[PDB]
Formats: sequence, structure tokens, C-alpha cells
Amino acid sequence: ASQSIIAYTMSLGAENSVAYSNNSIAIPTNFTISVTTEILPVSMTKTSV
Amino acid sequence: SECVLGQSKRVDFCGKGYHLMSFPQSAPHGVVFLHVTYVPAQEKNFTTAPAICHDGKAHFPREGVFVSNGTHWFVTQRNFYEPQIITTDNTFVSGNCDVVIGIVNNTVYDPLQPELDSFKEELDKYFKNHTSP
Amino acid sequence: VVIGIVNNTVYDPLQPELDSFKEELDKYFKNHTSP
Amino acid sequence: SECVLGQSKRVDFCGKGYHLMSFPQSAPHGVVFLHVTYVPAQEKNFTTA
Amino acid sequence: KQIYKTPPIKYFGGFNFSQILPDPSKPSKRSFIEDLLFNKVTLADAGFIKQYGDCLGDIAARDLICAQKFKGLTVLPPLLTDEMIAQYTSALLAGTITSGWTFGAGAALQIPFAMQMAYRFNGIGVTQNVLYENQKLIANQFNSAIGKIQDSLSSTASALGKLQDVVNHNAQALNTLVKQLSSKFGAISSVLNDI
Ligand SMILES: *[C@@H]1O[C@H](CO)[C@@H](O[C@@H]2O[C@H](CO)[C@@H](O[C@H]3O[C@H](CO)[C@@H](O)[C@H](O)[C@@H]3O)[C@H](O)[C@H]2NC(C)=O)[C@H](O)[C@H]1NC(C)=O
Ligand SMILES: *[C@@H]1O[C@H](CO)[C@@H](O[C@@H]2O[C@H](CO)[C@@H](O[C@H]3O[C@H](CO)[C@@H](O)[C@H](O)[C@@H]3O)[C@H](O)[C@H]2NC(C)=O)[C@H](O)[C@H]1NC(C)=O
Ligand SMILES: *[C@@H]1O[C@H](CO)[C@@H](O[C@@H]2O[C@H](CO)[C@@H](O[C@H]3O[C@H](CO)[C@@H](O)[C@H](O)[C@@H]3O)[C@H](O)[C@H]2NC(C)=O)[C@H](O)[C@H]1NC(C)=O
Ligand SMILES: *[C@@H]1O[C@H](CO[C@@H]2O[C@@H](C)[C@@H](O)[C@@H](O)[C@@H]2O)[C@@H](O[C@@H]2O[C@H](CO)[C@@H](O)[C@H](O)[C@H]2NC(C)=O)[C@H](O)[C@H]1NC(C)=O
Ligand SMILES: *[C@@H]1O[C@H](CO[C@@H]2O[C@@H](C)[C@@H](O)[C@@H](O)[C@@H]2O)[C@@H](O[C@@H]2O[C@H](CO)[C@@H](O)[C@H](O)[C@H]2NC(C)=O)[C@H](O)[C@H]1NC(C)=O
Ligand SMILES: *[C@@H]1O[C@H](CO)[C@@H](O[C@@H]2O[C@H](CO)[C@@H](O)[C@H](O)[C@H]2NC(C)=O)[C@H](O)[C@H]1NC(C)=O
Ligand SMILES: *[C@@H]1O[C@H](CO)[C@@H](O[C@@H]2O[C@H](CO)[C@@H](O)[C@H](O)[C@H]2NC(C)=O)[C@H](O)[C@H]1NC(C)=O
Ligand SMILES: *[C@@H]1O[C@H](CO)[C@@H](O)[C@H](O)[C@H]1NC(C)=O
Ligand SMILES: *[C@@H]1O[C@H](CO)[C@@H](O)[C@H](O)[C@H]1NC(C)=O
Ligand SMILES: *[C@@H]1O[C@H](CO)[C@@H](O)[C@H](O)[C@H]1NC(C)=O
Repeated sequence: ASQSIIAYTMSLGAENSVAYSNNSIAIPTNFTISVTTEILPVSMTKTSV
Repeated sequence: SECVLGQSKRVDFCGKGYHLMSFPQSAPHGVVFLHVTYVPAQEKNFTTAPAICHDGKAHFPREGVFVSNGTHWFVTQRNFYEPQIITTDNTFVSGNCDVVIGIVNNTVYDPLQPELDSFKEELDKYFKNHTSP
Repeated sequence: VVIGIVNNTVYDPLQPELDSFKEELDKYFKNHTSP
Repeated sequence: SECVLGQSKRVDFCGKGYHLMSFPQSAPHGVVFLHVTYVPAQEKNFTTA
Repeated sequence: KQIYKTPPIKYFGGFNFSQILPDPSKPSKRSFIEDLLFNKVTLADAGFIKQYGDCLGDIAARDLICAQKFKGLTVLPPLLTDEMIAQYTSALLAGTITSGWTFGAGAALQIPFAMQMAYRFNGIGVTQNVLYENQKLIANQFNSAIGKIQDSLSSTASALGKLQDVVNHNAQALNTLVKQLSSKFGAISSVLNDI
């Protein structure tokens, strides 16, 4: 095997249909506390000429 | 203001999940937020109903939702499976069961009932022993 | 202490139970006066 | 994020009325949001205390 | 992150989403209200293959796009096609009507649509029995309001003026940037070979 440039139509996500019905519900029986980093600029360098 | 000094109900404003709290950390020219979020992880199917019919009267959850494991009916909170036995203190009444589409038949328990009934057995065992003189 | 408060009855849903339990009691007492 | 993936208590942000839900629709260079809002319609007077 | 889909049984407690959901029979997969919106904003091209074999000839005498191209002003295509954006919008819609908000927070969790609307009514401080006692009226009134929207977008173009004026501003800026080559800037000639 070897490496090269391929090209492809991009995938949007996994195809994932849902078990909907007019009398069924899914309820979570357990949970995960998650921690996620979000980063924002607040300043840039002050500059003079 | 809304993720560190507070708690946010704005969906995906303080990261994905439901917002618990967030911690600021400084970085060069910016800020990092460590958002903490509750994420509903493992799920199980249940049958469900909009209402219960009991005494012809239709019943709804005060808070939470109705579910069945297939043989018995429970109220449970919308975001986490903890089942409770369907009492008059879990639910409230309106109209009658002609009006609600998809309504189902189950008993609704009354926590006043054994507390008077066991007092009826006390009242009776005294009335009967009071026949002895 | 409340400005504009008004008089009306407030219903008690335990009251017709203990009233029905009074009539149930007194019918027993009438029964035990009977023989 | 706040009118499609949720329900928002924020006044006017998802149309006139109390917000229920909204549906996104795509357009050339844009998005169209069809917001559904609960609007009070036939009021009567009452005395209150 | 997932692409959700509507189930084969299109029933949602009497709510009629069929005007805003996809149509599997159509070659462009967009909704009926999307097919309205895509006729209401008229474009200064999408960068699609203006191949010389198209407009080396009479076309560029009456086509501002080939005239701009000969001056090196060109439009690049978007990375996401209008069918890709329809698939994302279809997933957001299928997520909403089948799963409520839970598809935002984590995995999608199915709920019956009339119980989703109840959860919502509690959200506006109206107690959930007021939905179920009126579910036929609420649905027929929603279905009527989605009707008003369709007819409103059938009647006029003027409402989409907010997306059209973005398209018109880029068209006007490039047509100006062409006209600016007419200027002499005080030189003997506008056209460079005449120097
Ligand atoms: C649905 O949830 C129900 C509650 O968890 C469950 O029913 C309960 O099952 C246990 C046994 O598995 C019963 O326990 C009793 O068993 C005998 C006979 O009654 C007694 O001798 C024992 O002392 C003990 O009390 C519970 O009483 C029973 N609850 C009810 C309301 O009857 C069902 O099994 C679950 N069904 C499914 C489909 O998962
Ligand atoms: C939920 O529980 C209800 C109470 O048991 C039950 O209602 C009962 O349904 C039967 C069948 O339709 C009715 O039977 C009578 O119907 C007519 C009179 O309307 C007569 O001509 C028949 O001979 C027969 O006697 C009961 O009268 C009716 N009772 C009430 C109070 O409405 C529902 O059917 C149950 N539903 C489910 C899905 O379990
Ligand atoms: C709401 O209900 C209250 C209870 O019935 C009622 O209060 C009662 O009002 C009368 C008249 O003001 C008082 O009568 C007394 O008035 C003075 C002393 O306060 C004396 O000159 C009289 O002889 C007499 O004793 C009651 O004492 C008073 N009771 C209480 C508990 O305050 C209100 O007036 C009612 N208000 C309305 C607007 O409905
Ligand atoms: C929840 O249930 C759905 C379907 O309901 C059940 O489907 C049967 C298998 C059986 O359990 C019946 O009592 C119910 O009617 C599940 O959906 C299925 O998912 C699998 C993949 O996991 C797929 O191959 C099937 O074709 C799906 N069928 C249907 C009807 O949806 C779903 O997986 C269940 N989820 C959980 C967490 O249990
Ligand atoms: C709510 O009531 C107000 C005024 O109170 C009423 O006044 C009398 C007419 C009598 O019916 C009382 O028992 C009521 O308490 C209404 O305001 C008036 O509306 C009329 C037209 O209907 C108008 O000519 C007056 O100018 C209005 N008065 C004021 C002070 O603006 C009001 O319209 C009622 N609301 C509804 C929904 O009917
Ligand atoms: C959902 O609403 C649409 C209209 O917005 C209904 O579609 C119309 O149905 C009638 C009767 O079959 C036709 O004459 C129209 O030409 C249809 N219009 C379109 C755009 O197809 C649709 O039937 C409704 N759904 C339900 C279940 O009633
Ligand atoms: C609430 O308002 C709606 C209209 O917005 C009323 O519904 C209409 O009622 C008339 C008779 O009064 C019917 O002819 C119409 O067909 C109904 N329209 C719909 C969409 O169903 C409704 O009656 C009002 N209800 C109350 C309690 O006032
Ligand atoms: C839902 O109920 C309707 C009738 O209101 C019925 O036609 C349909 O087959 C049911 N579907 C499911 C998946 O329960
Ligand atoms: C029966 O009544 C007598 C008094 O007459 C009392 O001593 C006895 O404890 C009573 N027993 C019961 C079971 O009520
Ligand atoms: C008193 O109660 C008995 C049952 O313990 C009942 O059979 C009888 O009819 C009652 N007596 C009268 C006079 O009602």
C-alpha cells in the first residue's frame, strides 16, 4: 500500500434514523458530566507608528 | 456573565449539553471557558401516554411524564429515569377521558386511603370489643 | 398586613373525608345503641 | 441554537408571542426561520385580589 | 453531528409538517417552502463552469458575468451545495419533530409529538391539559398558519428583499469595479494599448 491525494464528496454526518412512534419515549437511565473548552479572543496588541 | 456568574438555559450557549457551571482561565490575548454540562448518556425505550383515566376523570403529571415497562405505569422526571407509583400527589385532574386522544386506563393511588382504612380497622376492632360488656 | 386582601372561604379537600368518617362513626354508634 | 434546538424564554427573539418552537428552511445565501408562537386571543375582564 | 431522518409513517398528532419536510420523489430534495424561496432570490451566478465554449461568442454582449470574467473578477462556488444545505436542514427538522430539544443536548430521544407540544406549553406557563383538551384546534390552526406562510410567499417577492439586496450589493460592486476601468485618471487614454 501507498499514500496519495484522493478527492471525494464530503459526508455531512452518520446516517441515523430514529425509532419514533405515537406512544413511545426514550428516557436517559444514566448521565455523563462533560467538560468542554471554548476559546475567545478579547484583545489584540496595541500598536503605534 | 451568563456561564460563570450564572447558569444558562440558552441551548448550546455554554457548550453542548445542559449547562451546570463554567470556569474562566486566562490565555494570551483571550479567555478560555471550561464549561461543565450534564449530558444524558444511556437511554431505554418505554411506552408512554399523555394522560391516565381512573374514575372517568383524566389525569396528567404535575411535573414529569407517564411511562410503562410493559405491565405497570409510573410517573418519572423528563430528564432522568426514576419511576414513582402514580399518586394523587404526583398528578392533577381535568375534564373526563372522552377528550384526551391516546389516554390509557390505570389505577391512581391515594396516600390518604390506607391512613383512613387502617383507622377503620382500629374503629371496628374497638366497636366489636365494645360489644363484650 | 396585606393591602387589598378580600374575604372568601378556602376549601379543604380533607374535610369531606373526615365528615364522611364522622357519619360512618355515628352510624356505628347508632348500630351499637340498637340491640 | 436557541429557537430550533430549544425553546426560548427570551422575548421577541423567536417571533411575537410566547415561543413554542421554530423550523429552519434554507434560502439562497440565507436561512428562513418559521417560528411558532402561542398568542393570547380573546380576553375577558375579571375582578382580582 | 448526526443526519436524522423522518420515519415512513408521516403522522405527528395531526400537525401537518408535509409542507416543510423533504419530498423523496423530487430531484432537488428541498421542501415546498424551500422551492418557493429558491425561486424568490435571483442570483449573479454560482461560479458554475463558464467554460469559454459557453460565451466565446454572442453571449458576452448581453451577459455581465462573462464581461466581468474577462476583467479577472470571478465568483467562487460555496463549499456546501444547496442539496448539502437541504440535507442539514432536513436533519434539524427531523430532529425537532421526532425528538424535541434532546437532540441538542446529547443523543436523540424519541417522544410523541403531542407530548412534545405539552412539554412546550408548560414552558410558556400554560398547563399541559390545555394542549390535550384542544389538540384538534391547535393542530388545525397550525396547519392553517403554515398555509398563510405558503400563500404569502406565493403572492410576492418583496419579503425576500433582505437576501436579494446582499446579492444586489455584490452585483453592483463588481459592475462598478468594471466601470472604473473607463476612467482616464488624467492620463491621455483610458485604454492601455492607446498609450
Ligand atoms: C414492571 O415494574 C414492576 C415494578 O418494579 C415489576 O413488578 C414487580 O415485580 C416483583 C417481582 O419481580 C414483585 O415482587 C413481589 O413478588 C411476589 C408476588 O407479588 C411477592 O411474594 C414478593 O414479596 C414481592 O412483593 C412486585 O410486587 C411487582 N410489582 C407489582 C406492582 O406487582 C414488573 O415485573 C415490571 N415488568 C416488566 C415487564 O419489566
Ligand atoms: C377504559 O376503561 C373504561 C371503563 O371500564 C372503558 O369504558 C367502557 O367501555 C365499554 C366498551 O365500549 C362500555 O360498554 C358498554 O357500551 C354501550 C353503552 O355505551 C353498551 O351498549 C354496551 O352493551 C356496553 O355495556 C362501557 O360502558 C364503558 N364504560 C365507561 C364508564 O365509559 C374503556 O373502554 C377502557 N378503554 C380501554 C382502551 O381500556
Ligand atoms: C373581612 O372579614 C372580617 C371577619 O369577619 C371582617 O372583620 C370584622 O369587621 C367588623 C367591622 O369592622 C369588626 O367588628 C368590630 O368593630 C369594632 C372593633 O374592631 C367595634 O366597634 C365593633 O363592636 C366590633 O367588635 C370585627 O371585629 C372584625 N373582625 C376581625 C377578625 O377583624 C372584615 O371587616 C371583612 N372585610 C371585608 C371588606 O369583607
Ligand atoms: C428501541 O426500540 C426500537 C424498536 O422498538 C422495538 O423493536 C424490536 C427490536 C422489539 O424490541 C420491540 O419490542 C420494539 O418494537 C429499536 O429500533 C430498532 O433498532 C435496531 C438497531 O439497534 C434496528 O436494527 C431495528 O430495525 C430498529 N427497529 C425499529 C422498529 O425501530 C431501538 O434500537 C431500541 N432502542 C433501545 C435503546 O433499546
Ligand atoms: C374591561 O372593562 C373596561 C371598563 O370596565 C367596565 O365598565 C363598564 C362599561 C361596565 O361594563 C363595568 O361593569 C366594567 O367594569 C372596559 O373599558 C371601556 O370599554 C368601553 C367599550 O366597551 C369604552 O366605551 C370605555 O371608554 C372603556 N372605559 C375605559 C376606562 O377605558 C373594557 O373595554 C373591558 N374589556 C373588554 C375585553 O371588554
Ligand atoms: C397537509 O397539507 C397539504 C397542503 O398544504 C395537503 O396537501 C394537499 O392535499 C389536497 C387533497 O389531497 C390536494 O388537493 C392538494 O393539491 C395537496 N397539496 C399539495 C401541495 O400536495 C396534505 O393533504 C395535508 N396532509 C394531510 C394528512 O391532510
Ligand atoms: C377559540 O377560537 C377559535 C377560532 O380562533 C374558535 O374555533 C372556531 O369555532 C367556530 C365556532 O365558534 C367554528 O365554526 C370554527 O370551525 C372553529 N375554527 C377552528 C380552527 O376550529 C373556538 O371555538 C374558540 N373557543 C373558545 C372556547 O372560545
Ligand atoms: C399511531 O396512531 C395512528 C392513529 O391515530 C395509527 O394510524 C398509526 O398506525 C399509529 N402508529 C404508530 C407507530 O403507533
Ligand atoms: C377491649 O376493651 C377493654 C376495655 O373494656 C380493654 O382493656 C382491651 O384492651 C380492649 N381490647 C381491644 C383489642 O380493643
Ligand atoms: C347493625 O349492624 C349489623 C351488622 O353487624 C346489621 O346486620 C344490622 O342490620 C344493624 N342493625 C340495624 C338495626 O341497622
